[PDB]
Amino acid sequence: RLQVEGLSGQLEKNVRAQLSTIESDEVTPDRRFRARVDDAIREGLKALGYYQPTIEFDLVLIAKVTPGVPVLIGGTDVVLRGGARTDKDYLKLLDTRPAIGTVLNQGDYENFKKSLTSIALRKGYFDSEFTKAQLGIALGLHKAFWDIDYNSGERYRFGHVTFEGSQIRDEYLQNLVPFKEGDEYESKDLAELNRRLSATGWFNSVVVAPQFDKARETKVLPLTGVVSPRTENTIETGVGYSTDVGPRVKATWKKPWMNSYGHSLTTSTSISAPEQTLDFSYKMPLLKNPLEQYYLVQGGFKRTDLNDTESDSTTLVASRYWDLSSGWQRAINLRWSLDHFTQGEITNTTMLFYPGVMISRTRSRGGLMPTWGDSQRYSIDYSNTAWGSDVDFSVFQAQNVWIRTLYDRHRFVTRGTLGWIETGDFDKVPPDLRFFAGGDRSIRGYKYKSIAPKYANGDLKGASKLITGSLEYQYNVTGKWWGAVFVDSGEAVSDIRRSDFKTGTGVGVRWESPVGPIKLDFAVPVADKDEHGLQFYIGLGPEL
Ligand SMILES: CCCCCCCCCCCCCC(=O)OC[C@H](COP(=O)([O-])OCC[N+](C)(C)C)OC(=O)CCCCCCCCCCCCC
Ligand SMILES: CCCCCCCCCCCCCC(=O)OC[C@H](COP(=O)([O-])OCC[N+](C)(C)C)OC(=O)CCCCCCCCCCCCC
Ligand SMILES: [Cl-]
Ligand SMILES: [Cl-]
Ligand SMILES: [Cl-]
Repeated sequence: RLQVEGLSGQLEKNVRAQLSTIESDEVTPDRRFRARVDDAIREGLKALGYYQPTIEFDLVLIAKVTPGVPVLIGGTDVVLRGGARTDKDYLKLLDTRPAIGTVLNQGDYENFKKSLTSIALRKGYFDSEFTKAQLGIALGLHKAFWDIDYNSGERYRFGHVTFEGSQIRDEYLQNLVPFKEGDEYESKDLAELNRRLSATGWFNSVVVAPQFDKARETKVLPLTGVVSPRTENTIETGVGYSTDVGPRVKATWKKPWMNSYGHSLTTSTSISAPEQTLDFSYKMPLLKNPLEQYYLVQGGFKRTDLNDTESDSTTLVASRYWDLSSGWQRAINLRWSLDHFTQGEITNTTMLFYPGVMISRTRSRGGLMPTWGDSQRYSIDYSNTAWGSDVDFSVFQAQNVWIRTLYDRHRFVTRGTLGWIETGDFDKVPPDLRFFAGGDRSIRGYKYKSIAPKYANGDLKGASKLITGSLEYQYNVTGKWWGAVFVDSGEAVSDIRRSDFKTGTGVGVRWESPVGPIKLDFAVPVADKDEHGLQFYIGLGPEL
């Protein structure tokens, strides 16, 4: 074992980090090893300014180190040529230089050099060169002097972008170029072009390559965006199980490009004992803004046989979307639907036609089980008999998911859902538009959609208002395995002045499996004389 002495602050920290690279307690020499320790100490001290120390050993081994005289900064001379002499980023860097008199750190010199080189790369100074770069160390004066003469040249500007291998018409790609021809080069614009192209889903691969062979004389940099068409068909499946609903299967078939206009088609189905759906979604990007703006035409079929609800539904939807890179989506919707249903003893055929608006956003960082993220969705729908709809109503909805991680190991998932349907003919409203609570992602511990007001005969009727929330805490026990504890609470009522909150609580497991996060929850109803017994759930739940 070895020990130091004679170092006060950071000096005793850097030396300790330098010594913990060679093995201490070991069968080793006593005049060849203490020569290895000596070289290390002097190197850690040299980096912090002390060039002329003194070290000496006794016996466990101890080493009396003395810092000695430090070399100070005598001059940080730097001259800049080209656009750098007047460039704000280069000017800003010149202040980072260490003041005269301060103790020398060799890291500051080489890092200043890295920064000169880094800014040139970022801002397109592709003719940048050091004409001089030297650090003079004068031990006689105990002074160090920079001497850098750096010539950046002039900024390169963007040329034309030529695309290769695209199955999509070129005009769509040109309208995704975030810069104008002639704009001053900026590295993040290339990154943004790559991002935008990839985000369309049109391509298997995207590589934007600058053509330096040409831009040497003109200082105008043409780009070549070579792409490969996306796989024409993709099929994802998914399976889940819950004690109340039973097994559940989802499958989606994506055709991320249907033609050279960049249209895409998604066919989806969700199958369980009580509910079955089949949906189609056809997307048509607008030429002016192919990524941010598009039309959606959706058509769907649904069948429900659940509790006191029997229903079959058909719907068509036309939507106009405005998406932002910030994550916000904004849409105007126009929905038509036909619903044949029986709720309790009430049977009806209802045709609806109504517009609506939707605002949403989803953010995520950390992968499939994100460490941080959130999702928000707010919508308003308005049906009116004046334009052919069978029922007058207004539906307001809001939902939130918030995910945050503390100290790498403590993950908090918070959810909240609000729903309000205002109408004077509730009996004609299809069950799908009414509110029921209970079940996973509603109130765990209660049966799927079992919570709602009832007809006089005891049959479920559905609610005109919905309020639910959940607090969940997860702890990363080991590796990819987490323990979870949660409480869910909410109500589905038709008179908000008359509360009837139901609360469920439970514990669970989470596993970051190769195919994504797998959850397992056990849950019971809390303080309910009418409801007892454990519900459990297993699946690939998304959280957000
Ligand atoms: C709820 C959904 C409602 C359906 C909405 C559909 C709306 C469709 C309107 C637009 C049609 C496409 C316009 C178009 O561009 O047409 C031509 C296009 C080919 O053009 P191209 O220049 O690539 O030539 C080929 C490439 N080459 C020249 C290099 C060889 O052909 C195609 O897109 C043919 C494929 C289009 C099929 C769409 C199927 C929709 C129905 C799904 C089922 C829903 C049931 C409820
Ligand atoms: C590659 C795509 C894979 C899709 C998924 C594969 C099939 C998964 C079946 C899972 C069934 C287990 C759950 C179950 O028990 O569910 C029962 C359900 C209806 O049973 P039920 O009416 O006798 O009584 C229903 C009412 N009660 C039970 C209260 C009396 O079963 C059904 O709906 C069966 C629906 C079968 C659909 C056949 C495939 C069409 C896919 C087209 C679109 C694909 C786009 C990607
Ligand atoms: Cl268009
Ligand atoms: Cl809608
Ligand atoms: Cl009814």
